[PDB]
Amino acid sequence: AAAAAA
Amino acid sequence: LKAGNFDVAYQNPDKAIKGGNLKVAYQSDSPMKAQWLSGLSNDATFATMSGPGGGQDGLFFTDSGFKFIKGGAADVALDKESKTATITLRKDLKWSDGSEVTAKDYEFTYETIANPAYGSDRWTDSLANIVGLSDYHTGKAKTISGITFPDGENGKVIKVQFKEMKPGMTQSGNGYFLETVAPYQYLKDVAPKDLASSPKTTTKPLVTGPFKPENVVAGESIKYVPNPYYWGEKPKLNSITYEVVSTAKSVAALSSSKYDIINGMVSSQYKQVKNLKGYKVLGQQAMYISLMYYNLGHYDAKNSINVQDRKTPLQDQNVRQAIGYARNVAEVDNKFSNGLSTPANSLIPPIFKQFTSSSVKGYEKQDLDKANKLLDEDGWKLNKSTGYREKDGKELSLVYAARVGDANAETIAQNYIQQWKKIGVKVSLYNGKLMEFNSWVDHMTTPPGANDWDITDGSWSLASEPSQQDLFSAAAPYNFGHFNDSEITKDLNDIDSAKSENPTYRKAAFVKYQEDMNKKAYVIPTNFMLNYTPVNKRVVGMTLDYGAMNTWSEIGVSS
Repeated sequence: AAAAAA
Repeated sequence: LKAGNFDVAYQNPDKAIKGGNLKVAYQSDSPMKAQWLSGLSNDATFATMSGPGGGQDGLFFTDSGFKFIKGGAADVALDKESKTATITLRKDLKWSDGSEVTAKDYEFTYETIANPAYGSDRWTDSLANIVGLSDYHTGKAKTISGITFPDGENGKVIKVQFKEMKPGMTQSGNGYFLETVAPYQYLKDVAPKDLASSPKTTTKPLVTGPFKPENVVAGESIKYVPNPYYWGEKPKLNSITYEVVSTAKSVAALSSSKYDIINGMVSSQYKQVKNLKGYKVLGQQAMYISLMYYNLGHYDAKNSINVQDRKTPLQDQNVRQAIGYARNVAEVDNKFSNGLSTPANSLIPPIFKQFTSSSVKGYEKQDLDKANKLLDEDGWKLNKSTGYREKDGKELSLVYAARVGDANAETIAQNYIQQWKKIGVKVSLYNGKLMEFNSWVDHMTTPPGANDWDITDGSWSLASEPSQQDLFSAAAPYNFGHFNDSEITKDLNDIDSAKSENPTYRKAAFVKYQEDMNKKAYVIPTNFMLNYTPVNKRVVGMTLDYGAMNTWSEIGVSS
């Protein structure tokens, strides 16, 4: 919920 | 300030004029979605385009490592003993219509996210650590009991009470408390289910930033003008226009000088941009990590736990390390990346100076001798006949779930396969081709996990609190290879312990964790990245420094 795929 | 070979700032030798119009674009092949309320906005294009208007009304300044400092729209203070964050809004913090920003506006942000009636996608479990907030979110409580107002709703102070303090609470993007305001007096009569689609949050918002949006063309653009009520320094510029530009039109737009700045340009276009006369290309360290995962187990969804029970030679530490040392990441980057990918030494990107060190050694240097020796001394003995290693009669053969994404994705994956052949490891692509991204996400995230890959790549855009728990803990569904290690669990807990309220202690805990991860080699860091931004040579005061807090007020043009 803090980090995202990318 | 440098970022690789790039300058972080464009030091214009010419003085800014009074006034002027700055023309900014964001590179996107999809329309922007205007939503001025942080909690209701799901479009990264528009989040960035909201910058001149306050960035969806962010409250807090930080340093260049994203640690909170005083002096923004509000200050935040943490008190360990009472388990409280105190948010103090500036006396003269106003909305763009002249109305006061008050404690209620801060609390109202929480309602936009936690009350499901507004339809936010931004609730996180982290918010359950605020006293009373879960009960609000489930409709059991009509108010949020952990949020109080020492001087009332129309005052300037808000206290937020936590069940537990967390050392990441001094980093912006921690998620344990929120950092934006919403104009309650402006929006209070809009039905929650209608708030996201209301003019008042899309085409006609109130904002707190140095500029306000005078005109919004849906999907396309914003015309920004000075916000008379901004608490800070009056901007130099008379206006800013901020527009979406497609990937296919971005380079031509630079050639014609249609835009002073283009944000979000992709690494492949850099070669076309570097040469452009009339522009200074700035660079900055990204909040990004890419890494290689090994498949070592399964995820038990019912019990929320990774179990490291997969039969594979990758259970051997020597094998995991050898496969890491065999890669030629530096060489790959040098051929293909234009200096925009640089080998990672560790899992925490170097922009977080307070949480890492370049002294941590990983797999950033190819060492085929070391890889071969490791496999040797572990019983993986090479063949004469085949060029591949065997142990108790079985060949060292692995499946690589490489994926589409990088513009040279196929070429890079093949290069690694060839490197692994040099150390006697036979590696093949998953189903003989690169995986599509959506396929790859499904394969890695559907519990309990597949048993038909051995090696894969992942890449993350990290929040400015670089929490590792959500990626690598024993309970994390995103722990794609499913390792479960008592030492790593201890390391992760220490990073988030009360002792880590001390920055020097926390840095040491992050450092130990990164060392231990490299040694264990359940995952292998691959690359850090740099972002670039072309800037017209007429622009004055432009910088990519993450610690630069007043760029929209400072920025100007020399003619």
